[PDB]
Amino acid sequence: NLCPFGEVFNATRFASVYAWNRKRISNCVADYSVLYNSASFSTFKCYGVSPTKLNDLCFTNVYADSFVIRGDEVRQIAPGQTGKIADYNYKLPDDFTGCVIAWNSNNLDSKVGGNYNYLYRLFRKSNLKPFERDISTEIYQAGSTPCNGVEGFNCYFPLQSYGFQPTNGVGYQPYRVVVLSFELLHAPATVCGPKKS
Amino acid sequence: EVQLVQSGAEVKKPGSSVKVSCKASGGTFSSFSISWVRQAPGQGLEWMGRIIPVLGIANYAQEVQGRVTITADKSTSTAYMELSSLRSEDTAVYFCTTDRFVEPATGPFFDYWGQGTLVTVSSASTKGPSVFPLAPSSKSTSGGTAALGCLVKDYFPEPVTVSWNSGALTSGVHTFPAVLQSSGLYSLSSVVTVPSSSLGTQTYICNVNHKPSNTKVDKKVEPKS
Amino acid sequence: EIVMTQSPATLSVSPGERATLSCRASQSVSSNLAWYQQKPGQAPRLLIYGASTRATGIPARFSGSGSGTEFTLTISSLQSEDFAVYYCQQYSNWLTFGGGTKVEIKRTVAAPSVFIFPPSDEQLKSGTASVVCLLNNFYPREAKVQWKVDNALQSGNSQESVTEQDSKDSTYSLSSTLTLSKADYEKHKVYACEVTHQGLSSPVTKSFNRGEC
Ligand SMILES: *[C@@H]1O[C@H](CO)[C@@H](O)[C@H](O)[C@H]1NC(C)=O
Repeated sequence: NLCPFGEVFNATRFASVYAWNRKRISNCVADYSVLYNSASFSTFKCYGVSPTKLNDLCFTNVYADSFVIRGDEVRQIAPGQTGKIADYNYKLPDDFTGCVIAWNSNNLDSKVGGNYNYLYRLFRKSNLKPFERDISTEIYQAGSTPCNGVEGFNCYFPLQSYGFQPTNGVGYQPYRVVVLSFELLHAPATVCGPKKS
Repeated sequence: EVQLVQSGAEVKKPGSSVKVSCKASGGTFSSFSISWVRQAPGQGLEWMGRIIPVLGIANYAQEVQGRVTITADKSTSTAYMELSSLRSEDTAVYFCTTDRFVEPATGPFFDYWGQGTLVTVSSASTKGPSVFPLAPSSKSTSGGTAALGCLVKDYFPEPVTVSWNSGALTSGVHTFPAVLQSSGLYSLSSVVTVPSSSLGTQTYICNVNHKPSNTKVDKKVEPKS
Repeated sequence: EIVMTQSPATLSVSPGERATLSCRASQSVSSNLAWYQQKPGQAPRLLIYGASTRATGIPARFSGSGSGTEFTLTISSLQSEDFAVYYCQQYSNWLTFGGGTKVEIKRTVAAPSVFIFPPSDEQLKSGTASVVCLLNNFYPREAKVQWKVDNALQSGNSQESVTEQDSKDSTYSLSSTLTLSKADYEKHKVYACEVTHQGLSSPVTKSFNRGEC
C-alpha cells in the first residue's frame, strides 16, 4: 500500500501557518523519487537524512506538516532560523531529521482584492518550542497595563492576514510548504521506500 | 470597488434592541475584518468593534461590550451589528467599514464605508405637529423687507418637511434644523423674507408634512392687526 | 494612548484658494496616518492613507504630508464640494481619531437682520408661549443672543438652531426660541432679543410689548 502523499501535496486547501496541519503516515510504502524528481518544487532541502537514500530507508513514522506562508518566509522553515514565522508560527528543532518542500502557489491561494483566509501570528511573548502549535487568540499586552481582553492601544490582536493579491512581488506571494519528519523509534518501522519493502 | 449598503433608519424605545445590516454588493468584502463606527449627532467618530469573518471572532470596544454583537454571514456577504439595552445616548448614525491593515502598524484604517444607519432611541411616541404662525409686523420689517414663517412644534419622530406656497416660493426660505425639547418632542421653525411692499398682495402658506403620523397642515400666515 | 489634535477647529477659506489642515499626534505614529472627508449628510470617505498616499479615485488636489507627530492635508484649489469636515486618524498603535476640522466658506462679513415674533394667540390658547428671534443671513457664524423679560435675563429656557451655509450667499441664519408658560407670559410686558455679532458696531435689540401691535 502506497503512502497518501497526494492528500498532503495535492490538497485543495492548505492551513494557515499559525494553525499548521499535521498528518500521520504509517504502514505504507513511500516513493520519494516522485517528489525529488518533480521540478514543481522551488525548495527541497533535507536535514539529518540524505535525500538520495530515502527510497532505501525505513522509519517508524513520518509526519507531514502543511501550511502556507509568503516567499520571503520560506527560508525560515529551516533549523536554527529566527523571524516572525519561526518564532511565533512554526519552529523546527535544531536536531531536525526530515525535508522541507515548498512551491509557489500564487495561482491557487490569491484572490483579486486579497485572499484573507491565510493568517499568521504576529505577536507572542515567548518563542514556540519545536513543533509547538499555538492557535489561541488572546489579546497581546504590549505595555504594562492589563488589556481586559479588549483590543486597543498597546493591546494587539495576535493574528494578522497575508491578504494574498495576485499582483504582489514574488516575496509577498503565497507558497505552500510541506515538512516531512522521519521518526525512528524502538518499534517496527512501517514506512519504507520501494527498495526496503 | 466595494459597495456597502446598510439597512434603513430605526426608531426604538429605551431598553429594546436593534440589528443593523451591511451588505457588500460585490459578493465579498475583500477585507481582513469589518468594523462598525458610530457618530452621535454633531460628534466625531467612535469605533465600536470589528468581526474577523475568517475566524468568526468579534472584538468590541469597552464602551459597548456586553451590549453589542457583531456577526457576518459569509453566504450572503452581510455583516450585522446588534445593539441592545438601548439608551437615548445610543442615538447616532452607525457606519460599517471594510478594514485595511499595513504591517506592522496594529490599527485599521477604513477604505470603504456604508451609507450609514440612523438609530433614534426615545421614550416618545409618534405624534403629529401643531403649526403656529410667525406673523409679520413692523418689528418684523428691516427696510423694504419683512420676515414671516411657521412654527412646527411638538412632533415625533423626525422629520417634517416644509415648503412655501406649494413649492412656488423658495428664495429667502430658511427651514432650521429641529431642536429636541426636554419633553422629548421635536420643534422647528421655517421662515421666509419677503418685500413688505406685498404683505397684502401676496398670500403666504407654509405646507407642513409629517409622514410618520400622516399629518399634513397648510397654514396661512397673515400680518398682525 | 495616542492623542490626535486637529487645528484649527474651523478653517474659513475662500473658494479656489489653498487650504492647509493640521493634525498633530501626541507621540510618533510614523506614517500610519489617514485622512477622511465627510461631506454634509454623507458617510466619511478615505482621502489619504500612509500619510501621503491618495485613496483610489481621490483627485490630485488633495495631498498629505508629514511623518512622526506633525501632519498636514493640503487642498490646492478649494472647490465647492471640498467644503466639509476632515478627520485625521492614526493607525500605528491601534486607532485614534482627530476631533475634526470644518473647512468653511470664507466670505465678507455680513451683519444679521433681526426679527422677533411674539407667541401666537393660537399657541397661547393651548397654554404655552414661544417667543422666536430670527437672525437672518449673517457671517461669520459666531453670534450671541440674549433674552430679557422685563430686564430679567433668561438663562436656560431657550434653544437655538443654525442653518448650514447658504448655497447661494454662504451666510448663516439662526433661530432662537424662548419657552414660557402662558401664565408667566401674561405676567410680563417687555420681551427683548439682544443680538451681538461682529458685523454690528453695537449690539442690536429687537423687542415688543405684550399685547401692543
Ligand atoms: C499531484 O498531481 C500531479 C498532477 O495531477 C501528479 O503528477 C503528482 O504525482 C501529484 N503529486 C502527488 C504527491 O501525488
